[PDB]
Amino acid sequence: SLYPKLFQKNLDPDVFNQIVKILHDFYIEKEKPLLIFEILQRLSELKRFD
Repeated sequence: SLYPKLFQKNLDPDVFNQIVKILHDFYIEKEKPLLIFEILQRLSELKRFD
C-alpha cells in the first residue's frame, strides 16, 4: 500500500522486502536497466518516507 501517504502505514514489510530483493536481483541480471533503477529509487523513497 504505497504512493498515497495515508496508506504507507498499511505497507507489509515482508511484501516490500521481497519485491525489493526480486527487483534488485532482476536489476543485476538484466545489466542494470534505467527502468528498474527508477522503480527501486521510488521504493527507497517510501522506506525513507521523505
